[PDB]
This record gives sequence, C-alpha cells and structure tokens, in this order.
Amino acid sequence: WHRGTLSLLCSSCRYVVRKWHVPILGVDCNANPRHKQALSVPAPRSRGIPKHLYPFLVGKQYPRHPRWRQAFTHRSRMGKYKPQVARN
Amino acid sequence: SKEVHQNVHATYAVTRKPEGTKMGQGKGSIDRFVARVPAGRILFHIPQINPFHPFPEVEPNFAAFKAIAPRLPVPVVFREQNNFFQMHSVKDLIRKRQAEERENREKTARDKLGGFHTD
Amino acid sequence: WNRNPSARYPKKGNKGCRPVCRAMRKIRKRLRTGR
Amino acid sequence: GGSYGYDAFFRGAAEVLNGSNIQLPHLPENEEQKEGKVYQLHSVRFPPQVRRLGANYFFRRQRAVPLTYYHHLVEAGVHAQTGRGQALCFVASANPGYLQSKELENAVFESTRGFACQLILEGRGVKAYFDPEWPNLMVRLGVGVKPLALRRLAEQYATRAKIFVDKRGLLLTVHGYDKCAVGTLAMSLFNHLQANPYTMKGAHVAMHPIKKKVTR
Amino acid sequence: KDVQLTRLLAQFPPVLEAVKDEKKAYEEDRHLRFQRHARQKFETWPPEKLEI
Amino acid sequence: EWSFPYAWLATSLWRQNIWLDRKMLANLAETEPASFRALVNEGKSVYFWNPDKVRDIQDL
Amino acid sequence: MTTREYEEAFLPRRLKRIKVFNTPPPSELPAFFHKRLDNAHSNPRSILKLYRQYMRKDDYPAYDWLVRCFCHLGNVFGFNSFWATKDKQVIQALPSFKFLVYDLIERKHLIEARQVPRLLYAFACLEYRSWHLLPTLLEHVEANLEKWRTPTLANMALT
Amino acid sequence: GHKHSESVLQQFYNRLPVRKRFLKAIRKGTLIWDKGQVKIPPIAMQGYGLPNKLVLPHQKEFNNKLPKFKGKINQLKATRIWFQD
Amino acid sequence: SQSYPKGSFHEGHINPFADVQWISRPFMKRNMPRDHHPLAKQHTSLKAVTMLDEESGNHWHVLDGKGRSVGGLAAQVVRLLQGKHRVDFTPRTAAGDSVIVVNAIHLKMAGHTWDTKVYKFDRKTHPAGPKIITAKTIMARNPAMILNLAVKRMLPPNRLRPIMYRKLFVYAGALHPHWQVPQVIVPAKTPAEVSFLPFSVERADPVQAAARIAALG
Amino acid sequence: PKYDLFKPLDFLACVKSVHVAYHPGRPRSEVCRQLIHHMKSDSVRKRFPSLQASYQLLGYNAPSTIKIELINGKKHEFQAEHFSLREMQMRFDTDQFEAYLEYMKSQSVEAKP
Amino acid sequence: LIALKWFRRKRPPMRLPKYSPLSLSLSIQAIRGHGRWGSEREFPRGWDQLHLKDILGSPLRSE
Amino acid sequence: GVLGAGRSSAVDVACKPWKRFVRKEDIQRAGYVPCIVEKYGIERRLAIHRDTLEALAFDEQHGHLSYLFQARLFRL
RNA sequence: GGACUCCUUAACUUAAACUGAGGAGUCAAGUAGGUACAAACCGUACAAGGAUUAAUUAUGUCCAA
RNA sequence: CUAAAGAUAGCGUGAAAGCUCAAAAA
RNA sequence: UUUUUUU
RNA sequence: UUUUUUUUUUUUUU
RNA sequence: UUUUUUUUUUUUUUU
Repeated sequence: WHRGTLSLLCSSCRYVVRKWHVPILGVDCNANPRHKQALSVPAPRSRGIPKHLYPFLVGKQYPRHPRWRQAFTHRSRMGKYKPQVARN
Repeated sequence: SKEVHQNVHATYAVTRKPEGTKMGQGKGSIDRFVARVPAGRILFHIPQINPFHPFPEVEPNFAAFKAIAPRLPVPVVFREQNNFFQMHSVKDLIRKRQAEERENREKTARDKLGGFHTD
Repeated sequence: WNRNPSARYPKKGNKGCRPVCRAMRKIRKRLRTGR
Repeated sequence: GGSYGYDAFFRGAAEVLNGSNIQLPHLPENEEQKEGKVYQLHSVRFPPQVRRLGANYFFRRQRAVPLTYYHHLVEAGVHAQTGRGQALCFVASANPGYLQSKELENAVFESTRGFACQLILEGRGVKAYFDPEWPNLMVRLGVGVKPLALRRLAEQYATRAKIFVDKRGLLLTVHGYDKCAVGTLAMSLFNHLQANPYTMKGAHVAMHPIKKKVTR
Repeated sequence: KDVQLTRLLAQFPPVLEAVKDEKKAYEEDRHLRFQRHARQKFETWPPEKLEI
Repeated sequence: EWSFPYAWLATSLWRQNIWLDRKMLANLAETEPASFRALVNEGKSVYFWNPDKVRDIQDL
Repeated sequence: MTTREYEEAFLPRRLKRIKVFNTPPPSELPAFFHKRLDNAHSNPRSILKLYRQYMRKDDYPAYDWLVRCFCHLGNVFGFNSFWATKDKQVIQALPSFKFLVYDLIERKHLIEARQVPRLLYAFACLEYRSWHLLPTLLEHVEANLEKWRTPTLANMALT
Repeated sequence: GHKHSESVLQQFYNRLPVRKRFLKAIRKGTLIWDKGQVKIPPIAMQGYGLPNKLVLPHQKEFNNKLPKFKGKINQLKATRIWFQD
Repeated sequence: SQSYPKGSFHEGHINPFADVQWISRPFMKRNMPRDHHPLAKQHTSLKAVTMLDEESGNHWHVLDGKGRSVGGLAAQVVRLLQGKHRVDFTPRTAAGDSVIVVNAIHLKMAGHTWDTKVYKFDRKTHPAGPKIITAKTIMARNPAMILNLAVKRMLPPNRLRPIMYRKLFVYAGALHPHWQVPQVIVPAKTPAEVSFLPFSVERADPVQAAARIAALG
Repeated sequence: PKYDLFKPLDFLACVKSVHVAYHPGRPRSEVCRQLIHHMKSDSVRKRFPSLQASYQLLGYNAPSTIKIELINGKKHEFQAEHFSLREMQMRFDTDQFEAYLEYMKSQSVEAKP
Repeated sequence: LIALKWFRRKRPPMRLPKYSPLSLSLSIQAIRGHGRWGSEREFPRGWDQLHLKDILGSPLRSE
Repeated sequence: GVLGAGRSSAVDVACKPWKRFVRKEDIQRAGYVPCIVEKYGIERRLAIHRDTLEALAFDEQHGHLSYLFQARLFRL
C-alpha cells in the first residue's frame, strides 16, 4: 500500500527502513498486514529560493535611487530665466 | 448541539473575460465574489470555554479545524484563549505541598537517627 | 509553470538583485504581499 | 543546504502545527519526572562468564557516565550456596540502564547453555520423519506431495546449531549457541515450511498462529 | 614498549597450565562439509524428493 | 622558501618604512638570493614578537 | 517594517556595530574576581574560564585568589564524588592547569601557614604530586607542629 | 536530446554524474542533491520542531523552543511524518 | 542478471538522522584489500622521498598515498606537476618534476561517493550517447585511474596538459618497476636501545611461591 | 512483521516446590515478601497450577532461608538476606534451562492444562 | 624537501575538556551532600563538607 | 479563599536606560523591548527584557495578548 | 508620441517581453572591470596621448586563477 | 497482602465466551 | 586554530 | 553485526 | 551545534 506519507494506525506500529533499491522508510503492522505502508511515491519537489536573496525579498523595499530633480530646479539655476528674477 | 459563528463574509466582486471576446473590448462581466482576508484576521471561532480547569495535562480539541484546514487556500493555526491566570492555578499549590511534604519527611528521617542535636 | 525562459534565472552574488529582464523578483514580492 | 522551500518560505511550514490531540495511538508521556531526582550508585554481581567480554566492552566503549568492573576470583546432597567461597564479577554504575544490556547476559548464556527455538507442524498428513541418520532431514508436506530435503541448511549450520524432531514428527526443535545463527536457521526453515491460510497444512513458530480464511 | 614488555615477560616463564573460555560448540559435526556453489541435479524427470 | 608568506612579508616591510616596488623585489628574489634572505630575516624580527611574560612547563 | 539584512546590504561589510549598553569597567580586579568566585563551586569549566580571564587581564594575579581557585578546583574532585581518575588525568594534562601551578610556584614564598592544610587536601583530592611546593609545605607543618588542632593533625596524617 | 527546450530544473538534474537508479529517485523525490552528495530528504514530525537550517532567520527563535527528538526511527512515536519541502 | 546491484548500504545500519547515514566502501567487507599473513620481513613506509639531480636537472618525488584523500592528493600533485613551487616558474614550459604514486588502492572517499559516482566518456556522433562507467568497475580493473582522472581534470586546459600528464606515475601496489629511484617503503630496522628500565621487579618468598604453586596445581 | 523467538523464563518456571522461612522485621527482608507475593499471585496460579508454595514466619531472630526444588530433582537453598530475585535465578538458570529444553523437545510449548 | 610540507602530521592541544549533562548534574548533587555513600545531611559521612570547612578554616589554635 | 477579592496582582521588574543615539531597532535586536513613561512627570525612557516582558504578556500556552496585561501595577 | 529595471497603480487568467500612467538611474549617445557565454544590473578619482609604479571596490582568498 | 478498576478505550464470536488497556500496587 | 551544556 | 537479502528476516542500539 | 553556498562552468569536499 504505497502512500505519500506515513502514520501510526495500529497499536504496535514501528517506523522501520527497508533495504530496497534505495533507502525507503515504512510502517509495519503485526495485527493487520493491510496497514503495511511504504513511502515510495512522494510529490515532486519544487525549486527553492536561494538564501543570498533573502535581504531583498522580505520587508519594506525602498526605492534604490531617490527623487531630487523636481525639488532641485530653480529659475536662478537657468540662464534663460535668471534675468527675469527680481528681488526688489 | 454546539454553536459556531463566521467572521468573514464574501462581498468583493471580481470580473472575468467571457469566452469569445477580443483583446480589449471593455471590462468583463462579474465572475464571482471573494473576501479580502488579510493576515491575522479570524475566520471561525467557538466562544466555548474549557471547563476543565484543574486538568492542564490535556491539550485542546482542534479536530474540526483540522478537518477543514487542508481545504483552505491559506495556512491556518489553531488558537484557544481563556480567562485563566497563573495566580489562579492549582499546579503551584500541588508543587508547594509536595515540597513541604518532602521537607517534612527529610526532617523526620534526620531527627530519628539522632546524629545531630534538636531545635 | 514559469521555468523555461531566461527572464527568471535568479541573481547570483555581485549582480545587484535586479539584472536585465526579470519578472520573478516582482512576482515573489507580490505573492507575499498578497496574491 | 541553502535554499528555502516553498512550504517554509510562503506557508512557513504550518502543517506541523495543524495536528489534533485525539485519535492518538498512545497516550502522552506523563511529565512527572521533574526536578528533584536523586541518583545513586547501583551494583550487581554477575557470574564469572562475563570475563570473556574483556576490557574492550567495559572501558574502551564510550559512555555518558563511568562504568567500573571488577572480578572477584576465588580458588576452588543440597546446593547450599552463600555469598562467600565462590567467584563472581562486580559491575557498578550510576545509570541503571547500563546494568541491563543484553550483551552481558548473552556472554553467559552462550558459553553456559545457549539458545533454542521450536516450530509446530499442523495439517492432515503432514509428517516430519528422519532419514537413516544425521545429517539428513526430510519433511512431507501433505499427502501425495513429495518430501523436502533439508540437508543444505544442516550442512550450512553444522557445529553451530542442531535440529531435533520428536517421535511423532510434529515438532521441529532447534538448539544452538549463537543467537543470530539460531534465529536465522529457524526463519530459514519456516520460510519454506510456512502454512497455507486456507488449507492450513504446514509449520508455524510457536505463540504466533496464523488466522484462517474462507472464500465468499 | 613491545620490546621492553617482552624482555620483562622473559624473566617469568610459564609454570602452571593456562585456562580457556572459548565458545562451546557441537564438535561432533566437525566431519561435515557444506558446498555453496552447488547446482541442483535433475537425474530423472519425476522427482522423488524436492531438494531446496 | 624561508617559511614566510608574502602576506606577512608585505606588512613586515611596510611597517619598517621600507618602500620597495614589487618589480625590484622580484628581481632581487631571482638575482640576489642573499639580499632577499637578508630582507626576510629583517622582517621576521618585527613580525614575530614575544609577550611580556614567558612560562616554561617542560618539567611540570 | 524593515529587516536588519536589508539595512546592512547597503553599508560596508567591515563597518563596526554600535553599542547599545555601556557601563563603567571594574576598577579593582581582585575584588571583582573574588565576588565572581562565589558562584562557581561545581563546574570545573567555569573555574578554568575565570582563571583564564584573570590571567589574560593581569600578569601577576593575587596569590590569595590563586590559592582559592586551586582549592576550588581541587574540591570538585572529592572522594565522595562520582568523578573518575581519567577525568583527573586529562585535567592535569591541560596547559591552563600547568600555568596556574607555575604561577603558584613562582611566588611560593608568599604561602601562609593557614593555607597549607587546604593545599594538601587539594593535592590528595586531585592525586597530583609536586616536588616544587610540598617541601615548603612540610617545613611549615613541622614548624607549627605544636599549634595544630587534633582533627587537622589526623587529616594531615591521613593525606 | 531531441527536445529543443528544457526546464532549468530538469537541466540541473541532467547534469548530475550519478547512476540511472539514483537519477530516477532524485527526479521522483525520494532523494535530494546537496553539497555534491545524495541523502534522504529531511523528515518533518508532527508536533516536534523542524531543523534550524530550514526555517527563516526570524522563525529560528520560536522553532528552537519547540520539542526536539533525540531518538531512533524505531523509537519515534510520531502520529504522522512526511518529508519537508 | 535480473536485478539491481547490491550496494554498500545492504551490509550495515541506516541512520537518516545524521550526515553520514551509511558508510560506503569500494568493495564488500569480504573483498577489501588485505596483506598476506606470512610476512617474510616487516616493512616501513617513508611517507615521501625526494631525489634531486643537478647534472640532468630531472627531479623525482615518490609519495605514499595510503589512507589519503583523492582530492587533496590530486591538488598537491598538481602543484608539483606545474612547478609553481619554484621561483623560476615559466607557464610557457613545463617546469615540473616527476611524481610517483603508490598504494593507490588504499585511497578514501568521504560521503556516498563510492556508490553514487560515475564517469562519462564522450563519443563522436554516437546515437547511444556518451559511455558511462561506474567507479566500482574502475576500482576493480585499474585503481590508478581514480587519481589519474582527478589530476587530469585539475590540470589547465592547454596543449601542455599532455606533457604534464605523461610525467605522472601511479601504481596500485607498494613497489614500482623503476630501476634508478629509491623506494618509499623499506625493510624495518631494529628499535633503538634505552638507557633505563621502566620496570621494578621484586620477587616473593620462594617457599610461599612453591606453596601457592602446589595449591594451584 | 517481527516474531519473538526467545523469551526470558519466569522465576517460578519449571519449579517443583518452593519454601520460604524468614523473620518479620529483620533487616534485608524485602526479598521474602516479594517472593511470597509473587508466589501467591494470579498469573502464577494460571500459568503453573501444579506448584507447591509455602511460607513460614519464625518467632525468633534467625537468618532468612529460601528452598527451591525443580521438576528434574535438583534442589537449591539460598539466603534472602544476601541475594536478590535477579541474582538467585542466575545461580540455577542452567538446571532450569536443561529441564525446559527436555520439556520442549518432548512436548510443545503451546499445550494447555 | 620543504616543498612537501603538506605531508607533515600535526596535533593541536586540548583547549578545554567536554562533559555530558548527567556528568555535570552528578557534580552538584555530590557537592550538596548526596555522594555515593549516602546522605551527608541525614548522617555525617566520611570526607563531608561541613567538617572539612571548619577544620581547614580554623586549623590554628588561640594563643 | 484563593478566589477572594482581597488579593494583590502587582508585579516588580527592573529596567535599563535608553542610551543616546539609539534606535528602536537596535534595542529590539539586542533582545529588549523599548518603553516610555509619560503622564504626571517628565518623559522617561526604559528597556525591558523580552524574556521578562513577553512572559507576562502571553500568560497562556495557546493564547495571545492577555487582557490582564493592561490591568496591573508595574513597579519599574 | 522609447527599450530594460526600482516604488505606487489601471487592465488581464493578481497570467505574458504585452496595453497604458506618476518620478529616479542606465542604455540610447559608454571603453576597459565583475556577473560563465550578446546593450539595460554593481562599481568607476569613468577612454587627449606614451612608459615594466603606488592605492580598500563590486568582490575574492583548496585546484584550473 | 494492601490499594484501585471507565457502563466500557482497543481486539474477538453467530447470540456468547475469552484477551488487552485505563485506574491501582510495586 | 571548532563552540556550547546556569547554580 | 551475519552473502540473511527480487516486496521475506535475525542479533545488537552503535 | 557551527564552519560549506544556486559551488548549478569543471575537479574536489581533502573538516
């Protein structure tokens, strides 16, 4: 009875390991042969996220470059609009 | 016999492109309704209070929530808050009494042999 | 699923976390923030 | 290694904290063994056979707490025995668990009496007779079926274990000095002597009968 | 160390007999032989006895 | 060769007010073995410093 | 909110970290360590670490403190304790213990009469014998033969 | 091979100098590749805490306080167990 | 013939709760290399020996790779082969010295490498693809190859690689067939004498010894 | 599955008769009481019905004594004040296993009274 | 010969020892007066702590 | 009785000063909870140990911020 | 009546290198360096010209180096 | 020996019988 | 040139 | 731990 | 428990 997980269903179940083609876990039951479970058909694994990208993933991500051109511009800073400036 | 209550209601509407529409010909018709459930919001709760105060050795019951947590599209965590305080605990008193009895016993045993003076 | 094209290869060390033509950067953040 | 999984990243691995406290196989372990335990040094007197273990098991083997060992050797109706005039070994330790290892008892049993096992035979016409003399074992598996030559096993296990059969031929006893060998032999025998659940014609290890079945 | 210990032991030659605590076994079956890589024989078609 | 890595050597030299380019260093290393050894010995003295107290535990 | 990693990702990697808590340092090393010794009485590692810290902080620690630390280390391996002789041998085979005994030997001349019984008891407990201090201790014992109490005389004879 | 384009995850697997037997296993999920070695995937037990190497930096403080298992697989008494993704 | 090979994990415990879940060996327990019981004389290994020659200018380095790591050994060998250890190193030419390796069979490999490692050999326009050969076969047939390939893949990818490769000598056995070169392993010598006896022998009373012997007899 | 072939033998297994004689209140007298209670247990009564057990209380200060006779005619005598339940069994384990071996050979262990 | 420095054996010294939780737990139990022989508080056993403290703290007599 | 109305509920804990040029984040990372005290007096800054504060805050094994937390008399 | 990326956001299947907005960098019109392999990412005391010289930067320090 | 033992938690049969667990003692 | 395990 | 080992097992807990 | 990561260009894991 291949299953994607393992659980203790009997009163005397024991988590063992079978020497199959590959090391595979399993559950053996003495009072019921039907409860014999073998974890050999799991779900496909996903592609994990690298650790080094953690800093730039979680938390408030502020803009890299700030905005200053809109707050920097002035008539005095332009030769075409400087003469029109009047302090009187 | 038990009572339950819901804390989230489906009111946000969402549209979907009908099968047979071009790239862009305006917004599609309403498809279904969803509820914007942010993190930390409660979904279901049972006001029922654990009556078994002098029995802290038993964990709560969450079979009902276990039966539906796989269904939900979000990870859920069980919770159970009560009015039970530390000060009002019998564990402390039991501990105290055990300590006292131990001490008493020890004292008695030392005094019996007479290896040391009394008082 | 999003796994064939080159706009989804993670940044490795010394790239700035935003190389040319990336989508997964903004996908994961969005996902976490709400899907 | 260095890669977060989707479950632990997004979901945060919340499944482990989504289990119920009901329909459990076993009751929770009582949290009684709290602060206030007083340890003491226990000592046991074992027969002089454990000397065969040597220092490699008592000193070389690493352990959490020290494991001392001493050998009290003494020069040599009713068996009126006392605590004096005989040899023995003192094994003392602070952990009672170390004073109950199966190896210590095996060191004595292997060189004193050894081990044994039994197999019971059942079924109509099932008989386990003997050839002219050892080593030649034949077992008949029902009426009309040819016997099974079991000489291979006996030759394999010669001088390590021996097989005995009662007059009736319904019991297969195995006697040996090696635990492993004995067990292996027994199970080897039972592998081809296993009984059918329907006809119930074969062999079985004692205290483990097979359940009967019927067709619908 | 081995040299020095051998020299020390050379000065105390054995006097009494040694005592052994080896494993007990059925010595009677010493003359038996076991063949591993032994093929199964089929002399005759109808088998009178099954050879495992 | 003389059990003195470049890593150490560089530091040792610089700490000494020594201003010798890698070109001359390398040329010396090949043409003037003795000269090079002199430099290495000079550097080692500075690099390797003893503490204020020395303890002997040979007989203990 | 923001994460520490995020913040740190835009600063030199070798940049030092600010201090959150600052308190005055201990003015008197002997008085500072005497109070610390009051808590370590069962853990040999704590005693050894305290001695190492004092040795690193000062080149000539207090002789009374050194004697007290040696007695504290010796007391742990008592006769009624469950410790083994291998644990005493490996302890004797440590460099820090050799440094402590060397420090005691250097200024052995500052040994008081009342500190001899404790040194002998520690020697008996640790099964460690020296020809560097025992000859001096015996001189004091014989000199003050006519002043020791009966229990001390018996314990010294047994040791 | 004949396929023109392949997934990066598949490609990665394709580059593993191992036997077919282990390749299949790896593909399936019964086995993992890490540090140039193949080992059994981590085991997630019900109620017990997961390894500190798999949780997020901010989750380690809470993970360390959970119960831990210091026994063998035979002695394990977990109601349910599965591989940690 | 009809089933998968018997791995090393088939003969031991399995511990999933650990880094080294199962130990792996090139051969079975009953198949591991061993020495003949009748030693005609005892031998001792010199670790490494070196021969200089000013006239011909060809230097030799004989090493003992007994219980050493393949990677480390390879790494070390590479240095010598390249000749980077000398002051007068010229990348254009091969400034290295001849290297001899013995006891290659005794090498070790950490992790599950003996049972989960293979080697690929490219084929020019072959439908079947590259030929795959397991490491157990290579160990069985020619152990030296294990080190040889590691060194080869370590050496720079240039036209000098063959040259550098040629000078390398690896043997599974103890001794070598070379004529004019010292042996790493030489017959053992008599231990040095000691100027002191670490024993204190004290005989007992002959009468009591005889009485005890008679009682025991 | 996992079959249990070997099983430890009970203290009262293959025993013909047992006799106990001790003085209540004597130091190191727990063995006697434990043995008595074991002998007069329920499990014992069911597993070994043909067992002859008896205890005596001495009216004077005297050392404890335990006498055990097996089915094969072997006899043993021990002091409760210098031994334990566990230690005692190791002294006569050989004869007990000899008798059990003979019984095993001769008959099946699954028999019932 | 210097070239072959990698082949040299080395053994650093032991900075500090290592002990198990039970080994450390037994030490405080012994110090508190629960040694192997018995309870010092219940009965004064040999090499006790209180007697040693007094005799070694007041060894000299009063003039 | 145990459940009597004549029972005190006050707590007494120590605090640490808030150093100059110190952020909330720094303190938080250090293993402390920053706090301030503000009415009927000058504004004071303190830091309370996490393991000490959280223990009072979350006085249940399967609970969140308790109601009682805001119903006490802290003697800082 | 513009191609990639950062923050906010409209549309879409919280899809797509699309479709369209608000404000910073780069390319367009940028060299050499790093990121394995082909503008957009990091860094630059950023390419008038010549020579066998010294430096805290992204970042590295088992081998290819 | 004393103490304790759910209207009955897990096996079993044809309506039964029988075993085990909890509790108690050690 | 590995660390930790209060009293 | 024993060539016990196609999906079958023993011993010892390392 | 830690040093060893997407080191996923190759070798190697020598701790």
